[PDB]
Amino acid sequence: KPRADLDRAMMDPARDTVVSSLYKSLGGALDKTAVYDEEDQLLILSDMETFPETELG
Amino acid sequence: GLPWYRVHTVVLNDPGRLIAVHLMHTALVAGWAGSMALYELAVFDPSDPVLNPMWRQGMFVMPFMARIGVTDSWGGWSVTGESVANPGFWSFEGVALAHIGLSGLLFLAAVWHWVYWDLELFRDPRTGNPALDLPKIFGIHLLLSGVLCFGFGAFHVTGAWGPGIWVSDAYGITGKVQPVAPAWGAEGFNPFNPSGVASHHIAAGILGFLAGIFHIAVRPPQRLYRALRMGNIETVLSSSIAAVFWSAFITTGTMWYGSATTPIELFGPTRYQWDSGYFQQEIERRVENSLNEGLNLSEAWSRIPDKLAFYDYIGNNPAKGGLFRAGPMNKGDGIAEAWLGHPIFQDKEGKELTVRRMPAFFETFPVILVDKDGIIRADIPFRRAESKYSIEQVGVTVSFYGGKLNGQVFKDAPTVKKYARKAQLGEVLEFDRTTLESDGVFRSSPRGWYTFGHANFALLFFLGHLWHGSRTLFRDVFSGIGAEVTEQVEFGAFQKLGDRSTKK
Amino acid sequence: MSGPNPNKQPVELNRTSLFWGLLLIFVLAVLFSSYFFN
Amino acid sequence: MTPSLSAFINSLLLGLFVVVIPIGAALFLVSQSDRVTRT
Amino acid sequence: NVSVAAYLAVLLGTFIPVVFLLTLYIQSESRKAAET
Amino acid sequence: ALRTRLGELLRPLNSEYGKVAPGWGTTPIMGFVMLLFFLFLLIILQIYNSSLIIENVDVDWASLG
Amino acid sequence: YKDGIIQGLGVEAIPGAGRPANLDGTLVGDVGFDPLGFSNWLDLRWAREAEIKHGRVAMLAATGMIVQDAYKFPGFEGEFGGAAMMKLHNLAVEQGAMQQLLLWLGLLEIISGVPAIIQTLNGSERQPGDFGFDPLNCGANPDTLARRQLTELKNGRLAMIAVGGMVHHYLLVGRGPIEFITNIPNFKNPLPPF
Amino acid sequence: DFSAAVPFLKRPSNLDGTLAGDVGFDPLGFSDVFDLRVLREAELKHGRFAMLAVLGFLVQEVYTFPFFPKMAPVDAHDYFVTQGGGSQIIFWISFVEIFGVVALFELIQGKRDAGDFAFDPLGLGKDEATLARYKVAEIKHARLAMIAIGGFIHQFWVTKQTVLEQLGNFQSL
Ligand SMILES: CC1=C(C#C/C(C)=C/C=C/C(C)=C/C=C/C=C(C)/C=C/C=C(C)/C=C/C2=C(C)CCCC2(C)C)C(C)(C)C[C@H](O)C1
Ligand SMILES: CC1=C(C#C/C(C)=C/C=C/C(C)=C/C=C/C=C(C)/C=C/C=C(C)/C=C/C2=C(C)CCCC2(C)C)C(C)(C)C[C@H](O)C1
Ligand SMILES: CC1=CCCC(C)(C)[C@H]1/C=C/C(C)=C/C=C/C(C)=C/C=C/C=C(C)/C=C/C=C(C)/C=C/C1=C(C)CCCC1(C)C
Repeated sequence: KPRADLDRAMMDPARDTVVSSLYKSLGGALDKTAVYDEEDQLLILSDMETFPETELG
Repeated sequence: GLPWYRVHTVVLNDPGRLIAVHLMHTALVAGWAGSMALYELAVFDPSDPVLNPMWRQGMFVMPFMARIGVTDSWGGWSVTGESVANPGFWSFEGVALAHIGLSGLLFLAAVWHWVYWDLELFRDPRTGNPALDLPKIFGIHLLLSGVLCFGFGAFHVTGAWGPGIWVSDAYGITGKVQPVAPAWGAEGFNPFNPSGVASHHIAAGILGFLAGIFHIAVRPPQRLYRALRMGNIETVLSSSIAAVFWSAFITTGTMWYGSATTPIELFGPTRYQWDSGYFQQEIERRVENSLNEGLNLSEAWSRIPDKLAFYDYIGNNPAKGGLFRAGPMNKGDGIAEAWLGHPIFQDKEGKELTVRRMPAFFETFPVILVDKDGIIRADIPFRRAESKYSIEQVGVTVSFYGGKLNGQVFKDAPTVKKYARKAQLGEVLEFDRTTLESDGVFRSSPRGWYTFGHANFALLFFLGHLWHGSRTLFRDVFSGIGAEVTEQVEFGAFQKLGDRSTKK
Repeated sequence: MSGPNPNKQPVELNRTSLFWGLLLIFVLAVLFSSYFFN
Repeated sequence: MTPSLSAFINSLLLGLFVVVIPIGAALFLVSQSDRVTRT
Repeated sequence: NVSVAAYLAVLLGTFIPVVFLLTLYIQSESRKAAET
Repeated sequence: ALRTRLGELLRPLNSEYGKVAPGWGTTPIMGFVMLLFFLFLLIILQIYNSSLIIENVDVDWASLG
Repeated sequence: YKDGIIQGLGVEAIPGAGRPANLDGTLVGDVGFDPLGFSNWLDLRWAREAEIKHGRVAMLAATGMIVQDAYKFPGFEGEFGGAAMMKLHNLAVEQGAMQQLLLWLGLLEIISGVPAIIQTLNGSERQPGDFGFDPLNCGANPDTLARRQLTELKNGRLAMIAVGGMVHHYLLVGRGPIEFITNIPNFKNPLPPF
Repeated sequence: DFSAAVPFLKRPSNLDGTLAGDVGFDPLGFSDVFDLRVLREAELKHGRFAMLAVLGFLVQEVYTFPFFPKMAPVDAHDYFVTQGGGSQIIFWISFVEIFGVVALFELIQGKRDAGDFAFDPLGLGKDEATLARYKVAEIKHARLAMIAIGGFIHQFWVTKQTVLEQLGNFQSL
């Protein structure tokens, strides 16, 4: 299993190798994924608008 | 209220009842498998595997049971024609009863998951709403499917722990379940090589296991999460339907064109074996090889097996049936009793004549006899037309070699016309008509019915995939559009279409 | 827990839909009866 | 290496360097050149 | 002549969806009637 | 929401709804794998179509022997 | 020598034109000659490494072209015969020399150039084409080092062009380099089996 | 800080040089991703297996037990597949490495040095300078024998003759 305390902030990109770059490309050291989407992605909009009634009508 | 076509959307955000309805569907499918197997066992006749095999009797799930090992029955018979003293539990009846019991267990599980829908597992620890972590669920399921595929291909197909799969020869004479060693070269991509099945399942199981590890380990990118709407389960439905109808097209093609996974001793011959004269060429080659050994025509044609001559017949062509000619193939031309032998047609001068075979396109074909050059020397008039090359005029005589009528020569015109009509269809056979009251119109094999059903199902699931992709990518405007559309639809109002920040 | 499921929704079918469904099923039966029988 | 396999590899190379590379390169150049003011 | 067990096909395939639609309509009408 | 033994066992396997990798993540390598899969499907399709003939690969019923 | 009159801003090939913006006369061999705009979309580290590697491989190739046509090691001339150029490749593949060479050179490339490629593209201090291979301490002086760099680059260009020329010479006539230069007329050509 | 062994490559960030044989050689960079302690455990165990295997090849070529039949070492493998001695050998290797799994788990937890089973029955290494020298010698011999065992097996596979037999009459093909 890949090591702990690995992140793409302390690891110098200038010292990258084949395996290290392949690990970065395959989503390794993803400790920055604490962000969530924060979008409902099932929210159907319900902002109905009422048309004003005219005198003709 | 909900319309009738949206009644199942109540389990869209209810994971427990989604699992419950999936369990109910699985129970229904397993119960159909069991009941279909029981019915087919009730209507199957295992007495003559040569001239009345399972594809002549309309067996649909029996070929799939016999494809990967299950060939014996508790009645003491096998589909290969042999006798089994000790059948074991995994016979056709054992598989059917196992499917029935599995259906019952899945039904009870569906009941439990419908009643106990509010499990704490289905609720997000961060928000508390009922949610499913679909990427990690996909990782788990991909890992499970990789393990299952690798196990199937490494133990079941190879015979390391399992029966193997059905392997036949090039002409469907001697087929049985054998262990299959995988082929890791380019010959594993030969679709008629059964070693490709084992090698494919091993390699794909390994790759799926690795990909499942990756998908459990790694979260999706934010761009792909927003683009594919991975928080919505309808994108999973859309992509699954897409993959399912892709697979249905693949199986439709491999069933119609034939492969090692669709042997002709279980699903019957293909139409391209009749179009190319496959069995006819093989039979002619064998007869020529026997004639080169000093034998006469009777001994050469008597050496041809009845199975091989039965394959060279247009009533076994899957492209000769009808959409509403329901039932087994024996409900059509009848139940085959014996091979009458190869007819050779000779005129008054002794020149041999061959009746031109009926193509698969033609419901009716005119009976014409050609010589070795290809010139019409005799024929049958349409129904009552005045004739020039009729059978009565040329004096065509037919002599049969091999089969039941071996050595007999028929010289009377009605019999010669009857046998020319029969030889138009390929090899002349004897059919039984009073057992099932066969009407006399050709019917399709399980190969053709499978191809029809699955081609139509794939075509309809293409529409289903389009519908669910549309409902996924357009979830926000499901009930209609608002007043924010009028500014976007003005031509040239924005530089980029649909982007409010690119206003001119 | 075992009780009020929040996803319970009523199902409707107005008379227009009923008549359309009846017409569809009866016309389909009229169309396919000749082919099922033969 | 059959003639059909060589033709398949050459078809992949020709497809790349005739369709994919030129269209993608022109798309990249025109997208970098003709940009959108997001002010 | 005419194949049997097609009467079952025609009549059941006519009845069952008709049954489903009639049940839906009556259920909806009674829910509307109790809504009042 | 009732808590069960199996539910508590499987809870960490369903606990990261909405958790995403920032940016483009692994999309380029995903596209590379998709390109390889497209090439593989093309190869096997042209083999099954007999538009791609390979040595010792006879797409025929007669190859069964 | 790096003087500003053989490379840099001063001298400028295809005169009367403008130098590319990326080609700022900093690297070795910059004479302002980049038509077709290859310096705008391509990384100069990758291109410089490719040029150096191609030039060195072509130097070794051309020296092999010259030497193989004049002297052959004992043992190979009995296995291969008088074959050379485009025939030595196809016989050496079936013999075992070419497969061994491919394996060893590929292993050397995998364990040397690929990590070097990654590091020099990610921003290491290693210049493209620099492996630090300096036995006998040749070119320890920086001015001599720049002279050697420019000479290596120009001779690599010459070697690439010469290797292409000799390959086409054998593909047309069917003779090796010294045999082609001593048999100038285009008549009496042998069979050039590819 | 470039690598001491490879002058054009940077020194790997996880190879500080405290380990035995740590010269900075890691082009592909397996130490950047996987744990260095587990990698050194695997390296040392591969090397110990290879050293025992090379010594075994030499001894088996020069002397076979009289109650065993006389043959080459490589094709004896199938003979002991059939006979059952190889099953015993792998059985006891598996029995030792069942506890090897626990040792590896303790290595993961960081309560054990890499390749350190504390197996010094004769008390050869007790001084720290001698211990470091022995560690360096052990890792160098492990690497050399890891190469050498594959050399022996492949030379027997291509020449159909053993090691000292091939050194007897050097047949080239
Ligand atoms: C395929 C095959 C094989 C092979 C092979 C081999 C060995 C293939 C090798 C092919 C090579 C090396 C081709 C190189 C051509 C170089 C050219 C045209 C340079 C042109 C320079 C120009 C135009 C300069 C232009 C210029 C520019 C830029 C501007 C300034 C002016 C000027 C300097 C004139 C084998 C051996 C495996 C055998 C197999 O059975 C068949
Ligand atoms: C399968 C099988 C069996 C078997 C078997 C077995 C055990 C097979 C074992 C095969 C092995 C161990 C092969 C090892 C090869 C090592 C190589 C090529 C290292 C090269 C290192 C190099 C080039 C270093 C290069 C270098 C580097 C990078 C660093 C420094 C510079 C330089 C020195 C140049 C049997 C016998 C049991 C029988 C069974 O019935 C079938
Ligand atoms: C006509 C038609 C419409 C258009 C398509 C198409 C032309 C293909 C055609 C297809 C129609 C379809 C979809 C037919 C579906 C048929 C199905 C799902 C049949 C399945 C029946 C299920 C059965 C028996 C289940 C039996 C299980 C039982 C007792 C279990 C009992 C038990 C339980 C409940 C508890 C444990 C103990 C035990 C004994 C196991």
